[PDB]
Amino acid sequence: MFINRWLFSTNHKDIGTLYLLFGAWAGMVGTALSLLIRAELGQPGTLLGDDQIYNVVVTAHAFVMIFFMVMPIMIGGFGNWLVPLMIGAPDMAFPRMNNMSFWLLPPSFLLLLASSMVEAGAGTGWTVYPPLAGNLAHAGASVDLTIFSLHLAGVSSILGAINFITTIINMKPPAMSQYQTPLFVWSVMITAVLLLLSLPVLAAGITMLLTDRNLNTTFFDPAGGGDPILYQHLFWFFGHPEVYILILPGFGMISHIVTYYSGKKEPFGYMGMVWAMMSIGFLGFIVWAHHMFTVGMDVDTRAYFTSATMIIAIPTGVKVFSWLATLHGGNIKWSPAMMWALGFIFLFTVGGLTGIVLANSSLDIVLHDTYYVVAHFHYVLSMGAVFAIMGGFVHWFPLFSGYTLNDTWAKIHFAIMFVGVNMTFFPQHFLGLSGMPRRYSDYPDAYTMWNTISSMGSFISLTAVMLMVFIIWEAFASKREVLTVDLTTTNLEWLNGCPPPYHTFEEPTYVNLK
Amino acid sequence: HQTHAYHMVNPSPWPLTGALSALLMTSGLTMWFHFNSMTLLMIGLTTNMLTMYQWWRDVIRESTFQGHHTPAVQKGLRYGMILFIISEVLFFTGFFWAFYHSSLAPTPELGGCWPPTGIHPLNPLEVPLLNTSVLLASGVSITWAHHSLMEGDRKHMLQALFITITLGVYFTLLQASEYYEAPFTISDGVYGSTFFVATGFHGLHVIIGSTFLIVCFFRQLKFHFTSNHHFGFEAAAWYWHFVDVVWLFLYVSIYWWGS
Amino acid sequence: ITAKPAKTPTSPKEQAIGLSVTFLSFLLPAGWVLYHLDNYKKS
Amino acid sequence: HYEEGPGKNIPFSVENKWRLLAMMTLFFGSGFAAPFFIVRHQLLKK
Amino acid sequence: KIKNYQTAPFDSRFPNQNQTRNCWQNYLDFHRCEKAMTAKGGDVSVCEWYRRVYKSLCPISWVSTWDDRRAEGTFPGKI
Amino acid sequence: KIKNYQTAPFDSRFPNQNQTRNCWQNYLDFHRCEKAMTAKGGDVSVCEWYRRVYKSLCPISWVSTWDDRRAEGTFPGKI
Amino acid sequence: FENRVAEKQKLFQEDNGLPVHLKGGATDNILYRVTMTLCLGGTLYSLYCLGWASFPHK
Amino acid sequence: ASAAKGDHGGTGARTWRFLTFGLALPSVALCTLNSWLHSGHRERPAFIPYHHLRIRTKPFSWGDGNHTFFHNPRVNPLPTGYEK
Amino acid sequence: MAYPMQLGFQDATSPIMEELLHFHDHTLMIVFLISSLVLYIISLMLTTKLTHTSTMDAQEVETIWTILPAIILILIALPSLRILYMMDEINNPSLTVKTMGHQWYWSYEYTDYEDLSFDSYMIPTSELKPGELRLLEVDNRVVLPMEMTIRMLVSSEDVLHSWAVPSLGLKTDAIPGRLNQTTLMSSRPGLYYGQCSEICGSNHSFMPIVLELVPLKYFEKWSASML
Ligand SMILES: CCCCCCCCCCCCCCCCCC(=O)OCC(COC(=O)CCCCCCCCCCCCCCCCC)OC(=O)CCCCCCCCCCCCCCCCC
Ligand code: HEA
Ligand code: HEA
Ligand SMILES: CCCCC/C=C\C/C=C\C/C=C\C/C=C\CCCC(=O)O[C@H](COC(=O)CCCCCCCCCCCCCCCCC)COP(=O)(O)OCCN
Ligand SMILES: CCCCC/C=C/C/C=C/CCCCCCCC(=O)O[C@H](COC(=O)CCCCCCCCCCCCCCC)COP(=O)(O)OCC[N+](C)(C)C
Ligand SMILES: CCCCCC/C=C/CCCCCCCCCC(=O)O[C@H](COC(=O)CCCCCCCCCCCCCCC)COP(=O)(O)OC[C@@H](O)CO
Ligand SMILES: CCCCCC/C=C/CCCCCCCCCC(=O)O[C@H](COC(=O)CCCCCCCCCCCCCCC)COP(=O)(O)OC[C@@H](O)CO
Ligand SMILES: CCCCCC/C=C\CCCCCCCCCC(=O)O[C@H](COC(=O)CCCCCCCCCCCCCCC)COP(=O)(O)OC[C@@H](O)CO
Ligand SMILES: CCCCCCCCCCO[C@@H]1O[C@H](CO)[C@@H](O[C@H]2O[C@H](CO)[C@@H](O)[C@H](O)[C@H]2O)[C@H](O)[C@H]1O
Ligand SMILES: CCCCCCCCCCO[C@@H]1O[C@H](CO)[C@@H](O[C@H]2O[C@H](CO)[C@@H](O)[C@H](O)[C@H]2O)[C@H](O)[C@H]1O
Ligand SMILES: CCCCCCCCCCO[C@@H]1O[C@H](CO)[C@@H](O[C@H]2O[C@H](CO)[C@@H](O)[C@H](O)[C@H]2O)[C@H](O)[C@H]1O
Ligand SMILES: C[C@H](CCC(=O)O)[C@H]1CC[C@H]2[C@@H]3[C@H](O)C[C@@H]4C[C@H](O)CC[C@]4(C)[C@H]3C[C@H](O)[C@]12C
Ligand SMILES: C[C@H](CCC(=O)O)[C@H]1CC[C@H]2[C@@H]3[C@H](O)C[C@@H]4C[C@H](O)CC[C@]4(C)[C@H]3C[C@H](O)[C@]12C
Ligand code: CUA
Ligand SMILES: [Cu+2]
Ligand SMILES: [Mg+2]
Ligand code: NA
Ligand code: NA
Repeated sequence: MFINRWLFSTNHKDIGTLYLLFGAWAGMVGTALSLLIRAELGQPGTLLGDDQIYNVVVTAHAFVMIFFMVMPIMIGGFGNWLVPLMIGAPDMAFPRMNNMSFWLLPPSFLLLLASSMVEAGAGTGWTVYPPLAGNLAHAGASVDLTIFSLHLAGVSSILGAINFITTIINMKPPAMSQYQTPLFVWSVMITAVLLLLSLPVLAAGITMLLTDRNLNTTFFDPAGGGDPILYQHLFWFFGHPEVYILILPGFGMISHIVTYYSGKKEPFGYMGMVWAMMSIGFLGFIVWAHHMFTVGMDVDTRAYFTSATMIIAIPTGVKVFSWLATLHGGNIKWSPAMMWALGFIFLFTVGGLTGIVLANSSLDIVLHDTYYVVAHFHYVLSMGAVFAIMGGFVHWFPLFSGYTLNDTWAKIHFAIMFVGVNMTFFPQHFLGLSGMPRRYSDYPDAYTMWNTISSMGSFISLTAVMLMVFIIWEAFASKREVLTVDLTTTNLEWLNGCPPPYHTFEEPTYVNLK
Repeated sequence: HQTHAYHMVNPSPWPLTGALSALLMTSGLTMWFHFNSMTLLMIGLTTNMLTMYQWWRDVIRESTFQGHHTPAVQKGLRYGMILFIISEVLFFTGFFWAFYHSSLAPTPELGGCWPPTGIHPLNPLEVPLLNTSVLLASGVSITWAHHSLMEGDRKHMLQALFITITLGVYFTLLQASEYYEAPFTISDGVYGSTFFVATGFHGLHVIIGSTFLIVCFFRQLKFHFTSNHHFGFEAAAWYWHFVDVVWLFLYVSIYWWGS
Repeated sequence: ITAKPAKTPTSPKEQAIGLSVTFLSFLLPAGWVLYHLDNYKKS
Repeated sequence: HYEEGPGKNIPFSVENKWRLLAMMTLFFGSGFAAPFFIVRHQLLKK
Repeated sequence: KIKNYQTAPFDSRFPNQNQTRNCWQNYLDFHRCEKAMTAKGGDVSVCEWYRRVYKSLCPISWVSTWDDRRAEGTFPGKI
Repeated sequence: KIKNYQTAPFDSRFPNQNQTRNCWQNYLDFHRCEKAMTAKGGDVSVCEWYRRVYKSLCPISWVSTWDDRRAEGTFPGKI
Repeated sequence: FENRVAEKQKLFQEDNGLPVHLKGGATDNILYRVTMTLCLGGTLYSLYCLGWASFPHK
Repeated sequence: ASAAKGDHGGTGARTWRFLTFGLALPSVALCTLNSWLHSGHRERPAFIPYHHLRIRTKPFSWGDGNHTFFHNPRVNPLPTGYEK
Repeated sequence: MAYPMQLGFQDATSPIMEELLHFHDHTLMIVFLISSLVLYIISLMLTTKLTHTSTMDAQEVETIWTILPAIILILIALPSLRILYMMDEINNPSLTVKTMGHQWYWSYEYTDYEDLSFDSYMIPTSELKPGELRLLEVDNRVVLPMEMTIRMLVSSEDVLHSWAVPSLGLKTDAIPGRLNQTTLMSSRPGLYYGQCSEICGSNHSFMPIVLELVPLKYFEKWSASML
């Protein structure tokens, strides 16, 4: 029974739980890597070794946080738990393929850990650019294991995307139009379209890197007429959509959280939120070369990519103001989830705005490959994606588990984390403006004070992570069982109780057309 | 007991055996490329084939033998196949991009020209043109098979599908002979790289597509399809038209424009 | 949200235990490695 | 069929909170420890 | 003659950040010109502009590699 | 070198019945060569092979029109 | 050939509590055990290979 | 558009069989004939050890490491030239 | 070079870097205003007991929050692009210098007239002369004439590097098989420092760039002493 249930699952809730467990464990790995980074930089000089071991840690930190922590939690975990419930469906369209999307990830993670245990690891950056990632500067199996790790993760997400799109389009009640589905369901559908289109291009690019490393192709090798910059185009054609994949499910959870704890039956401006997400998804495919403003592209190309990148601020700003307009007039419940969402709104906005600074190819000459970029993306990832994850986790944990958290502890946890992330990343703006490069194990002496403060901030975040584990333990330890939840009339996923039965919507909802 | 039309699938080991087969094939490739051994790779290929065989066997059991493919379930599988083909188009798009990137801006190592100095391309009016007529012809014969099936005609469905498979095999043998006869190789710079990786992934998809048609052929021999319900045949025809269209783009791009 | 009272309430003493065990399970193995960094670098 | 309800829809037991604390500690701790031990392995190799 | 050369002037054929082709073209032009003045009744001083421009723009290791391959018979450009 | 020139030899760049571009190319090459030689004070004698080929191949009226347009400043080819 | 789909429908709808991947009878168990044995044994083998490749081999 | 013919009076199996035997397979037969004529081995070109060809950055994982997978001795030179 | 506790850009040493500082000032003002407005409005939404929870109409207000950001974006893009294009302006340099990245040092070639080239390695901390800068000094500086338009050509002989000098506003990637061009013009003599800016392996952190800007006559004397 245990193996049938947990290794042979065809159940969207159980597979969602597996993804949440996997992603929580990956988050511990990725936190540890982040602490090693900041320990190396916490005082001037060298702690561990030269840039190789250092950048194996950097490279692994990024892959674990993105592919094994954020995407499995948001899409695999919250997506599989919530999407079928929110549309009254009895499961996903392909409930058995769904289980293979999950089970591809432990092998993917295994391949990544293998890459760092063999030879001297893949100290390439998560971008894996040739020729540094090629077979002369990174001879041996490490980079190949990293490529295969991405292949498996890619197949997992492509098949999961097919599943989500099919489920969302095909399995709603017959009366429900797409414009009657909740914003989180929209956000998952659009994320899935982005994955479907972007991951195959990454797979093509990393396969060419594999054959350049092992079959004597020369896609990226000038000696054969190839071009290292072609790899960059293929990688970023996937990699800019990838960051919108990382944030869109977060946008969808924020919409639900802000609506719920404002006491509202609906988010402000629903069709505007759908428009904004679809616009962000579309624009997210035509801007990738803002990751290449220093590679030597023609000036007109840089002008285009500057302008197109900035356009995205407009739909994104619609969502920000619509969350604010959802708060407006609310009977505000200052729950821990609400705190996470409010921190999201402000901190995501800051990171988005430094994204717009970077969009300016002229200023990006000076800021590219500095800690200013690092500050931009950790505000949107460590204080946007992660804050949405924490807000969704605290909000829906009683639905998934049947048990309540201690709200006071959860508010303490939020407070610690808020201090820690800002202490970690705000000084990185100064480091970037004043010229500290990325992917450095040590820095000229002038940069010491802010690196010291940033490393101290990373320890505060570690304390918050440890506290989170205790908080989860305490809820399962005390077993306060949920009775009643408010606002079920506009939050269908709660209406089968906590936790919902293994099979839900065996008799589907009744919705008529009139 | 349900009163929706959707399919609650029995708990299944094949997701896990498929995931592990991917682990064994990739670690297997690693062992082959770096530690001079094919053992793990052979195990993974075997478990992959076993996984695909048993998984799609079960889908046949669930649908032809148990009745679980309601119209709603079939509509979902239609969406899933189209989305899958879309992801395959974008995979090929990456290799076309690499091809145009290299051939539109040939670097000095090439001679600053395309084709590169020292490269002597196949004549696109010879076997590559024959291949084109072969795959276009198979798109005509699979369409005949489809209409015969819809019209309830067992014999002509089988004949047309057999002709389609035969043309797919002919293409594959013609391409194998062209690979052997080619005077340039995958190691001949970016010309060889784009040529063999793009047409090689296409060739693999021809083999996959032909295998799928062959499954359909044996299921048809066993009377699995009805004149109205035959989604495995529809999906294999869509996949086959995809393979035919990718070939046309290859032919115009790499063989013709690129010569 | 409303809940039933804890089936197995976790007293302040019990919480201090779980919290200390939790913190220790993160801090001790990493501390051991970091403490012994010098003993790895000369190898 | 399978068990349902709070504490029954999970692949780990919450029957005993101290057994649970041990499990969660091995679980999250093993993930957090791994990078430290991998770095140690690489520093020790050469 | 028509000298006073300081460095390679702007060349409207090659107005962008990637100057690879500008180096290659002048390398070719110089050696094409040089070959023509040797096989006929002329002198290489006419080829001098191209010589200065490519020497100015081209990495020493590119020139050295190209020179070696011309000597080897493996230079892929047409001269 | 190659004297006892009889007529323009076969030229693999122009293997087809339409020889317009062969006449045109050698006409351009000759006048390009002559401009380069006369500028750097060299000898136009090295341009001779192009001169003989274009005179062999090109209709008199084409050469004459092209010469007239070069003198007028309306020749559309690059010299 | 003759149309034996009805016999297979009866076979695969028999109320014997078997999951679809075993409902064909004893050959299914065989094929399943082969598949799962190769997957788990191959995985253990792949772990052994990681162990080997993680250290310098003279 | 651009071709000719002219049915479309009602599509069915009979029409697609007509196209299969009356247009598609005859095309294949004609191209098969055309290919059977312009076959026959061309003279191979002098070997020149161009550095952008016969790339070897890592040995191939089969054979002696220096032969491509579908190596044809008659037309595929090694980095050092044609084999004996 | 950067100095302790620095918050902003290194002082501008070229006219273009001054343009960037003024452009950053403009853009950062907008960033501060928007981030602060969002923070303010959050606090404003959260500090009243008054409620309004029925359906709110969204059309009118969405014109505002689409047109206003569109205008703001245009007010950023206009100076941004102007600087972009002025960087690309034809300038007619008087000198061309090449630099080739390697693992892990830079080499320089001055081949306009003589064939001068040399390597440029970080000084190890243990060899620093007193008062010299950890991780930043090199043995052979890129001697250059001040107040003159210089063409720098950048490439690599192995993996990617990137040639940067923040106080001149320079960062150009160093890509094997590719010759990337940028323009350099210092308003002042002195020493100007930069660091490799594309991850290139074990010693990425330790292959800095040091320009030494001197009057033309002194540059000419230096070149002549290389014969
Ligand atoms: C913003 C995220 C929250 C961050 C929380 C931590 C940071 C505090 C909030 C921070 C207080 C808000 C104002 C920003 C202070 C920056 C200091 C500065 O003079 O900036 C200078 C510039 C470069 O400027 C120069 O060329 C220097 C000329 C003047 C120098 C004078 C010398 C002495 C001045 C003393 C300043 C010491 C600062 C040390 C600061 C040390 C920090 C650890 O640097 C930069 O661009 C860095 C900015 C990156 C872009 C992000 C801005 C988004 C936040 C705005 C909303 C905050 C709302 C309140 C905040 C509400 C919180 C709920
Ligand atoms: C969740 C992840 C995430 C998200 C959502 C974004 C969103 C954005 N990012 Fe970024 N980004 C990353 C993750 C993300 N990014 C990562 C990981 C990298 C580095 C990759 C690497 O190199 O490893 C990166 C790098 C990166 C670069 C390259 C910098 C360089 O390497 O030199 C650029 C350049 O343009 C950029 C721009 C933007 C912009 C303009 C947005 C916009 O979408 C932001 C839009 C949001 C707002 C503008 C705020 C809300 C708006 C309002 C309140 C309205 C009013 C505002 C205005 C009028 C401006 N990002
Ligand atoms: C989602 C992505 C993500 C996240 C969350 C983080 C989190 C952190 N990152 Fe990350 N980082 C990257 C993605 C991320 N980073 C990327 C892509 C790069 C560039 C890589 C490269 O250059 O190639 C990078 C680079 C990078 C650098 C630069 C290295 C360099 O240039 O040399 C640094 C340095 O301080 C850093 C530090 C940190 C720190 C201190 C955190 C901390 O804030 C982390 C603190 C802890 C958490 C945020 C919690 C962890 C989450 C969980 C425990 C989930 C819990 C589960 C449930 C509730 C179910 N990161
Ligand atoms: C119709 C006839 C052709 C049929 C197809 C034949 C095989 C193609 C299989 C798949 C193609 C995928 C990998 C492409 C690799 C190159 C194979 C290209 C096709 C091919 O077979 O190319 C041959 C080289 O094969 C070689 O290197 C060795 C090839 C064997 C090793 C392949 C290992 C690489 C596997 C990487 C897989 C990545 C998968 C990613 C999926 C991710 C999904 C999200 C060319 O022979 P040659 O002697 O160089 O020149 C001929 C001179 N007479
Ligand atoms: C960089 C860019 C920065 C951009 C900053 C932009 C800030 C924009 C702010 C301006 C908002 C102006 C909106 C005005 C709409 C008011 C309509 C109204 O006032 O509300 C009513 C209808 O409301 C309805 O559907 C709608 C009810 C009111 C809701 C209208 C929208 C609410 C907006 C909230 C905004 C919160 C902050 C957003 C972020 C800035 C009409 O009321 P009356 O009393 O006539 O009759 C009603 C009562 N009787 C019973 C006595 C008759
Ligand atoms: C030399 C030999 C080498 C062989 C290598 C292995 C590769 C071969 C794989 C070939 C794919 C075979 C797929 C067979 C699918 C059979 C199951 C099937 O077709 O199932 C059908 C449903 O379709 C469905 O699931 C649709 C299922 C879609 C499957 C699509 C498969 C494409 C797979 C590509 C995978 C690799 C991609 C390439 C990456 C580089 C069942 O429904 P119906 O047909 O309506 O029947 C019901 C009626 O009987 C009722 O009256
Ligand atoms: C459905 C179609 C299936 C495919 C069938 C194959 C069709 C092939 C069309 C290919 C056209 C492009 C080929 C370009 C290659 C360069 C050829 C070229 O440039 O040729 C020029 C004319 O080109 C020209 O294509 C003129 C180009 C237009 C010619 C059109 C001819 C066919 C028209 C059919 C229209 C059908 C309707 C389509 C709409 C539905 C002639 O000058 P050269 O021959 O150089 O001679 C100079 C030398 O003799 C001496 O130096
Ligand atoms: C270097 C090597 C790296 C990669 C290694 C390989 C990794 C994976 C190992 C894969 C083994 C695959 C085993 C067979 C999978 C069959 C999946 C399938 O066919 O899934 C179907 C749904 O997807 C659909 O149709 C449409 C989609 C069908 C997908 C078929 C499998 C494709 C797997 C690879 C795809 C890669 C992406 C290609 C583009 C880059 C059926 O869904 P179920 O939930 O099962 O049932 C629903 C029931 O109602 C059926 O009666
Ligand atoms: C980046 C995340 C990590 C943050 C740092 C965690 C803070 C430290 C927590 C405790 O770590 C312990 O520290 C002891 C020292 O206080 C070590 O004992 C070591 O030192 C002792 C005192 O010198 C000896 O008694 C022991 O035998 C010797 O192993 C011990 O191994 C280690 O477990
Ligand atoms: C915690 C979860 C982590 C999962 C990730 C995988 C991490 C596995 C790392 C294992 O690291 C090895 O540990 C050995 C310890 O036995 C070391 O041997 C060393 O230490 C031994 C034991 O004291 C000596 O006997 C040996 O000679 C000496 O080389 C060895 O260098 C190191 O590579
Ligand atoms: C039950 C489910 C499946 C579990 C399967 C377990 C398979 C275990 C087989 C182990 O056999 C090993 O095979 C290695 C390769 O795999 C051999 O390396 C060899 O392989 C190479 C290639 O044939 C040669 O180059 C080398 O000389 C040589 O070390 C090695 O001797 C041998 O110990
Ligand atoms: C056996 C079957 C008769 C229909 C039935 O079983 O009742 C017939 C009808 C169509 C036949 C097939 C088709 O005519 C197409 C093929 C014709 C070739 O001669 C090879 C065998 C070939 C594959 C035939 C085998 C066999 O004779 C088939 C399969
Ligand atoms: C027409 C469509 C759907 C309306 C509906 O059927 O409910 C609505 C939803 C969101 C709307 C858009 C968003 O509100 C954002 C923009 C707002 C500007 O005021 C008009 C253009 C603008 C781009 C809007 C155009 C249009 O009214 C949209 C696209
Ligand atoms: Cu060189 Cu980084
Ligand atoms: Cu981007
Ligand atoms: Mg860079
Ligand atoms: Na350090
Ligand atoms: Na059909």
